[PDB]
Amino acid sequence: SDPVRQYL
Amino acid sequence: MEKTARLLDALKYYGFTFSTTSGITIGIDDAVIPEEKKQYLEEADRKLLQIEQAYEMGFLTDRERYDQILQLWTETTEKVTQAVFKNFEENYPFNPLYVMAQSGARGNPQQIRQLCGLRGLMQKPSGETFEVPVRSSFREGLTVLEYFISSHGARKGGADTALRTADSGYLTRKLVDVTHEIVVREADCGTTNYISVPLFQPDEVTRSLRLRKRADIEAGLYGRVLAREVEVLGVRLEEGRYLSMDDVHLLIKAAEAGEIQEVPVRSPLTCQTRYGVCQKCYGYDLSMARPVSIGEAVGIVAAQSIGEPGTQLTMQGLPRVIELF
Amino acid sequence: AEPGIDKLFGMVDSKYRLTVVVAKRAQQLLRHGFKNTVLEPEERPKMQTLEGLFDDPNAVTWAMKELLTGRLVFGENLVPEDRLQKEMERLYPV
Amino acid sequence: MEIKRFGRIREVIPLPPLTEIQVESYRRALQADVPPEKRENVGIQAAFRETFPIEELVLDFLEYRLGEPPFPQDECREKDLTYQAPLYARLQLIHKDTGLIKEDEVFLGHIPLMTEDGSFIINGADRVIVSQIHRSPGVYFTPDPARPGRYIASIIPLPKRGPWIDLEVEPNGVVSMKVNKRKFPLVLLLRVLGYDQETLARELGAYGELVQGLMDESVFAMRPEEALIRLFTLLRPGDPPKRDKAVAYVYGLIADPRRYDLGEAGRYKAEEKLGIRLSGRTLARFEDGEFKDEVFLPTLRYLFALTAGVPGHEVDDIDHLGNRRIRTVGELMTDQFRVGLARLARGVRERMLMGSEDSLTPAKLVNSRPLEAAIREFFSRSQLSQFKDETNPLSSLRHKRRISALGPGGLTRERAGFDVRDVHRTHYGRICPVETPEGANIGLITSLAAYARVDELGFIRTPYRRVVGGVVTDEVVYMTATEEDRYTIAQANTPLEGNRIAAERVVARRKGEPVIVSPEEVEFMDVSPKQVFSVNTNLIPFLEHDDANRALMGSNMQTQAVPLIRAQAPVVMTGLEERVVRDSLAALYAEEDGEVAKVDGNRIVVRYEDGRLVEYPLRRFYRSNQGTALDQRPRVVVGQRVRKGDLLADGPASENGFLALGQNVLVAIMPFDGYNFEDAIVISEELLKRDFYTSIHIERYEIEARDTKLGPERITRDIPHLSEAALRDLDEEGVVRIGAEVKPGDILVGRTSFKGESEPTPEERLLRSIFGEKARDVKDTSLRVPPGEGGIVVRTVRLRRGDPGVELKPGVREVVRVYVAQKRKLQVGDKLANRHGNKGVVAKILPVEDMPHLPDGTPVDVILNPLGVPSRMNLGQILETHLGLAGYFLGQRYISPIFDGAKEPEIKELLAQAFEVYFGKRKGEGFGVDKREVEVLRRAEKLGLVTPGKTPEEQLKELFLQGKVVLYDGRTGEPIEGPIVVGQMFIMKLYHMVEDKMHARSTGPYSLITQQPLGGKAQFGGQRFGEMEVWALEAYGAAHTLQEMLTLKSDDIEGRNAAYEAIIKGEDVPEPSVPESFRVLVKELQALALDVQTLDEKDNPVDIFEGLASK
Amino acid sequence: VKLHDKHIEIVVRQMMKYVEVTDPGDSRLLEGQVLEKWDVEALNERLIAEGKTPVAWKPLLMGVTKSALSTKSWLSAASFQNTTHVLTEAAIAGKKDELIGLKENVILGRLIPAGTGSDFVRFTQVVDQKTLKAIEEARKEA
Amino acid sequence: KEVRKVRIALASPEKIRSWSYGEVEKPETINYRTLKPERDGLFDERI
Amino acid sequence: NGRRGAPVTNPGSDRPLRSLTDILSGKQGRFRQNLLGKRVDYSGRSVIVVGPQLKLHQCGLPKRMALELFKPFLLKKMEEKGIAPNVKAARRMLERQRDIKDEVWDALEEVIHGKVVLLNRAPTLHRLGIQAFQPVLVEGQSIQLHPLVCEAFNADFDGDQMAVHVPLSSFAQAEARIQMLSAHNLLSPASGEPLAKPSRDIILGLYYITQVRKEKKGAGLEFATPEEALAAHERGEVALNAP
DNA sequence: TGCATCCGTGAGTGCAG
DNA sequence: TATAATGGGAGCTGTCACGGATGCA
Ligand SMILES: Nc1ccn([C@@H]2O[C@H](COP(=O)(O)OP(=O)(O)OP(=O)(O)O)C[C@H]2O)c(=O)n1
Ligand SMILES: [Mg+2]
Ligand SMILES: [Mg+2]
Ligand SMILES: [Zn+2]
Repeated sequence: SDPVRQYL
Repeated sequence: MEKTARLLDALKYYGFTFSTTSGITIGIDDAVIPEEKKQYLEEADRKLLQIEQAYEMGFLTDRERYDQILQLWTETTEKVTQAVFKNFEENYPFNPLYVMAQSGARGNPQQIRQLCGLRGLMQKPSGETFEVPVRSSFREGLTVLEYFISSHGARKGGADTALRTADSGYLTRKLVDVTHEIVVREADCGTTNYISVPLFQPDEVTRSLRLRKRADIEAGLYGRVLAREVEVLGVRLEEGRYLSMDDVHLLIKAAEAGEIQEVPVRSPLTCQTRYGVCQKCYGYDLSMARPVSIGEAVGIVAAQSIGEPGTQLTMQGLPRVIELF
Repeated sequence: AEPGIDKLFGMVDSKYRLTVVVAKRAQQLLRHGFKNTVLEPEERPKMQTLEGLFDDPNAVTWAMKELLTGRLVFGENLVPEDRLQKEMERLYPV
Repeated sequence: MEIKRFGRIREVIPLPPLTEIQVESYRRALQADVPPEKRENVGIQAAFRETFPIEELVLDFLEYRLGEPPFPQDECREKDLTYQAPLYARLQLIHKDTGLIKEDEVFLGHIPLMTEDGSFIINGADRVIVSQIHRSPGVYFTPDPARPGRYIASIIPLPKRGPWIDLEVEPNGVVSMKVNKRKFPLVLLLRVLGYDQETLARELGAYGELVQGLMDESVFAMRPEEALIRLFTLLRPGDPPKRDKAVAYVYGLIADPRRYDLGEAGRYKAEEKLGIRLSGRTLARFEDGEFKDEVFLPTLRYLFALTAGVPGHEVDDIDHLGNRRIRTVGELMTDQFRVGLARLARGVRERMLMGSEDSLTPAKLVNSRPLEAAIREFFSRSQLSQFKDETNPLSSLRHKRRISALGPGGLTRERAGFDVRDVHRTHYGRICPVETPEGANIGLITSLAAYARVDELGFIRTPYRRVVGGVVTDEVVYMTATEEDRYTIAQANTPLEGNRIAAERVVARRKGEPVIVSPEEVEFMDVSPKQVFSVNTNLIPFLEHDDANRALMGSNMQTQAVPLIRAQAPVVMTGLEERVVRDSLAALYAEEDGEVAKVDGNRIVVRYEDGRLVEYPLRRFYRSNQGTALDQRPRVVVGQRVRKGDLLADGPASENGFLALGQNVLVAIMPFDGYNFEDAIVISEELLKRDFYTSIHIERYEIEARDTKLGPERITRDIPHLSEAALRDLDEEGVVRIGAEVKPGDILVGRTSFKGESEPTPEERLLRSIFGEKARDVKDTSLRVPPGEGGIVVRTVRLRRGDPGVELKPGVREVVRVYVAQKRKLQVGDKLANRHGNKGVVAKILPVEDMPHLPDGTPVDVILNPLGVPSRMNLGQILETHLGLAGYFLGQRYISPIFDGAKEPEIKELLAQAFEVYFGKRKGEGFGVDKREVEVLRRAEKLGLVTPGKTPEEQLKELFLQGKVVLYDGRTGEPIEGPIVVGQMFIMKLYHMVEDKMHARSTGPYSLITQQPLGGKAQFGGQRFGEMEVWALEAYGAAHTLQEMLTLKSDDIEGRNAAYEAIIKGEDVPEPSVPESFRVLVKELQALALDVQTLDEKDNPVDIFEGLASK
Repeated sequence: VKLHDKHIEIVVRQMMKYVEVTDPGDSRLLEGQVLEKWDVEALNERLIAEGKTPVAWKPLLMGVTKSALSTKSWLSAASFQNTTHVLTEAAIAGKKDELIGLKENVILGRLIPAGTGSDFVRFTQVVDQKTLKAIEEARKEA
Repeated sequence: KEVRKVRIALASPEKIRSWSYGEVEKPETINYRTLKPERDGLFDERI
Repeated sequence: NGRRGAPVTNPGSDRPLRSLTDILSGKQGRFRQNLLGKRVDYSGRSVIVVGPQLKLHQCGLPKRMALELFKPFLLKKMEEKGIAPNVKAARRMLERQRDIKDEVWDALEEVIHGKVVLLNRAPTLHRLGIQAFQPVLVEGQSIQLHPLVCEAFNADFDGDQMAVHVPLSSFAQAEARIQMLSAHNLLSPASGEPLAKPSRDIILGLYYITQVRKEKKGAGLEFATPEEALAAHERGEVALNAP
């Protein structure tokens, strides 16, 4: 959903 | 039109000069508190504790009491509103409130009642009515408490007109988007199909047929085009005829006689013109009390004709219209 | 109201066909200097300037009075468009 | 003249200071006058103690201070600055490891100060911070709208200081918990706090219903710190649940009193609600290693016992005024302050853990600007920072007392239902029920009751006298709506002997319901009728004869009353007209006893008994936000011996110290030949003659001279191609001369600007080659006057740079402002109104010879048509005239208190005493009755106004007592066939004058992308022909007229340019091409990868770009 | 509120403008597919013409909102409401708007097909008899 | 010729390129000194 | 933008950027705010004010509104007489208010002869928020509305304002005079009833003069002979209108 | 298969601003 | 251009009603 927690 | 226009400036001119020399005014002394009032006010309290006792003696409930406390006070309001107008027409028939309301120049019985009699039962914020009515008149003057109680109602109507408007407006825009392409594109689509306007409404009171209200029949019939011959009270109304306002009043009379129950009429529910309607299935250009000119954007007219009233529709109210459209 | 409107609506089959005939004729006159008018100098619409009476400039006032005279023909497919737009620039030049 | 008062109510306390909500609140947030030692942790201070100290190296907070302002209020007003104070804050940095101590006092920027009348100057423009109403911090219970017998519980903190949490008990028996819209079983949480299965029944132990249902040991099979990680899973799908980060999350959501603050109010509310004291404004604690709950179990207690039947577990009326509360200005600005401090700390720790951990100071570890911009922001673009309403001194005072339910932290328009807008039973004596706006904002913006005040917790409360036994004390006490509901409170006007309750029935409310009750049962009494209504509403005489819906317009239109040069206070008043001028801080008074030394159009100096020579100077002809001359005039003469508190100068709309929003005029109430139609008003030319309804107005006209890439802009008197006529009123520099007459077209300031890459084209170079004048390189960019404006140059400000004092936005050399005055007589189109909701537009001005007049030759001033009254039901205006008749012949004014004023006998008595003056004067001056007065009386008798068989004087007497008099049409001398109502009425000029509103355009500016004409008078607009108008033209079948509005008149640039050549040339207008705005539509769909194609009938494209986009 | 039935009818008639298929007979249509009642009655002629089976259909009652969004003209429908849903679906089908109704021509800015703009009246000519007779005489002989 | 319909349909990438006059290579607007458009950017006039 | 996930805001505010679909759609979208209706040239606004002297087909247009709204036409006529040498100098006369000479107004009066303007009032609920009028010039700012048309517009004079629109082509002029002129639009298109019709003062004036007194003095006596009835009334015992 | 349940889309006009 | 440094940070709250597409006993 949240494209930063994804990459994190 | 030309003459009615001149006729109209004419009524404009004289009606205006007369209005001023006539001597019409408003002084506090024109709000005639009829004296029948305190009879009815006294007559109420006794019957009020006439019910505060069939409960004081635990004879029946609060849901029972309230139910009947407020039927008392509403038919009381009726009484004094009457005595206001009886007292006017019998004694001071040239009083300015009476004149103004009676002609249709302003005012109506329920406002005028609140100048002269009592204000009445007021609303509580919820939607329930106060069992205490404000008995003060506007001539007499309200108690601060009466003034406050009376405040909820007005605000709850202020909010009403403000939200509601949004819906009337929105509703109108839908109506235009769904009818706009509808124009009067040809003279006759040759359809052999029609609709039968009833002059009778099948009751459940007698659950027999009773005649329908005149204005309602005028609105199903005025300016239509008969799709079949009709012969009533020796008159012959022919296929193709645009029912004039008199053709209408006639058929109501033929129906009061028993010669007719429903009139076959060329409706646009049955026009077969593509993308529009034809002349016959439409009828008059009501704006001109004559058959409609090919080219009239009827669909847009329709929409403006249905939307413009709702502002202005107080509940169901306008909701029910929307739930239907 | 417009002088003699109820009879205008009587000539046409639909009120909007009057409007188009009027507005068309109205402009035949504006470009041509009225010379094609089918009025006589007493029927001429006249306005009143501060100096004195003068021919009405409003080509529509004209067109409508003209229509009442009967001295005009209305209908569809009566001429080639370009045979008119010069036979008239011939009979009454710009 | 003499002033008769009516009314039997002895009002114990006065109206309180009517700006207190604005002044008390701010000063209580600054404390700029409290010795720092003695300050108190609320407001500006409290924010400091919240954000500090900054944590790993540790930076701590000592104290703050405030300096006086760089410039005084007026100075900032003129120079478009802000009236602010410097904010210094003394800080000590200490090193987490060594003992480092540095200590500086670092400048944080300027805080904007509040003037005496309780407003603000922000970029040199007075503004007001409207209090905000919102639900109040606390815990509430409310029935579930789905399942009739189950109830949600809600936990609400101050806005943006915590999350909302709901406790709906699901249809599976065990209780739920919502946070950031995530549901999960409650027990998991109670575990984390250290809870044991038994200490639950040990505390609930009643409701085997669900006390026993809430328990589910799939969860109990864990220690506290176990479920603690159990839950972090439930709110962070993806974050690794390390026990240093899961404690960090919940703590930072439920116990960290640094982003979770229940109100200070919220503590007390849920405190007394749940019957438990509270350590801090915080749900949970972190004490001795783990979590120690404070609120969740108490809340849990209530909810359950409600869902069975328990006593004292009521739902809550969330619209009650014990559960709604007010964010006054001080609070609202501190919130923004707690947000600058918050950002500033994000940036210190950033430079704490990078840059040098030992050679650092408070000075360079703080960048103030994040604070600066948060303040600047709240004051320059908030929805609660409003351009001040200083139309007249009341409009400014009413503003400061306004209440918005809207705004950041409140409701969006769409959020607003009914219940927020309804009048609440508890508004009684707190929020006026009349003064609200008609339209969308109805019931969101409201006004502060006149006697009401907001307490330290932010609740409105209202005073009531205590009645004990049956006798009424003078001890007044202010109650929140909650304690109010405890008592039986009798009405303001219950009749007394001395201080005992005479009546045997008393008219009282319990919990706002109206009850009839004996004086033994009565505990308190209203203070005054004035305590239920707005300030404006309280200015309305005979309010109790006016329907509510037009008392409301009467209230609001006041604030729109234009200050009149001959303004006068109403001949009928309510007894507040004086205070209002007082607190309006616009009139000018005497500080102590003394004597008047000098007096002058410009200043007033007074020698005091204290030997001081105080010199008050006079704000003479100041322009207000709305253009309405704010002018102070002196009301004492040299030597006048003045006690303390007496008047020295009249403000605007003040006449010897009474609020003068309009003028008293002789009013006749009758149709008048059409010019009365549908609320239009007819007036006597005599009103312009004696300069009634005339008002001074000023418009500022600014211009800037700026540095360009093509040259500088010059403010000159040297403007090419312009005739000495066109310059005769300009000084050598290019400024109009103070004291001139400027009208449309006139240059006020010459300005020159350099010509671009259109330096003359061939067509133009050649044309000048003929005229022996070669291309000039500068341009006339002067500032002219716009259409429909003009006046008398009153003043000019010239700010250059290179001069002292001054420095302007980058790239501007000099700016010039020129203020222009206009005297405005009343005129056909201006709008008039009276305090009863009667409003109309002056439709005709007759010469005095046509005005109706009375037999003794006097002509009426105003003719108001009676058709206005009946349907509007605002009878009070009728009384206002009758008693105004009397006062016009006895030379009297009256004070009729609202709801406690002059009744009908009391005024009919006055109306007789006036009759003798009006007529007896006559029968002695050699004139008897008149022949037309008998013809009228003949008629009046048929009507039934007069008693048949009675002397003319007897009968005229009878009509006079009715407010009615004989009236002669001045066009004929013949009487009005009837007797009319003539009297004296207070009637104001409203801000809505035709001069501000007549506008028209042939052609003008256009819009960048759409090429359609701009909007608004100031842009030289065009008129929006919207969807509904298009429909109109559509319904008529006006095809060509519609097409015109859609092409030639808006954005068919070809045929538009093509037409305005055809008109000027006398040729019919060209048939139109495609609107340039449809093209914009095509290209905007292309830019979405959508291929829109115009096609001829044989289906092959049509280039509506005439090849300009083909290749 | 006196208000002539004919107005409501016109609207209602649009509410009933569409129909649902129930057996495609011998056509490319599909059970459940919705379309204008005109367009199925239209080709059910083309099918009684080539003698094949006719489409079984069924009356559909839509409300006003849906009935406008379902109109043929994607320019009317897009400018109404639900612009992207309207616009995507029309682009996919390469919908070509015939410009039959009013909004369609309002956005293009052409003469609307009503009133003075109605094909029934817009083509009318007006000539004075002293120019109609003028031009009919030369054109009698070649 | 005379517009009589309005077609709307999908843009093939080739077609999008069929429209284009320029690939906007740089995210530059206009030169911070010349105030003229930087080339290969959103206002480049060669495109 | 905004459609999926977070919306792209610029730094230092929370304001979604305006995506191409945002441009296209909504009440402020391109369709509803620029295609189905634009702003327009040759149009003005002002306060309305009742003119009872007006004839049904007329209105009161401030001459200053008139000058601008017809500025092209005035410029030409100003030449076709000679109040200026050419059109461009004619325009510079009317640009500063001092330079306007009296025969400009006689020149305008010439201009608007016969042609009508359009009046619009606030909510155009139906076809008759717009009607057409021959304008007669007037000093002063306010527009003059005819009392008969106030109902259709729902106009009173608590401060209402109205919009003015000059048709331009001979076709638009012919449309307004024939189809949209007030006097031709007397019946409602919704009910077919009349819509221009007496209202507040006008009926009050006629009711008064057409009511009849009913007096109570005589109270219905029985007299056999007129001869004596009069006498009784001359006695003062029986009021003139008693039945 | 029938029915919760979520996601997305609407929510009057013009003028002042 | 070179100590060593290795998974973010702020949610936002009091509308509503309908229509369609999806999940679930
Ligand atoms: N949000 C609003 C507010 C007002 N108006 C216009 O202004 C009119 C409101 O005036 P009212 O006084 O409320 O209505 P009247 O019909 O004039 O009342 P009355 O019978 O007492 O004259 C309605 C409407 O034409 C509007 O369209 N939209
Ligand atoms: Mg109005
Ligand atoms: Mg009204
Ligand atoms: Zn048909």
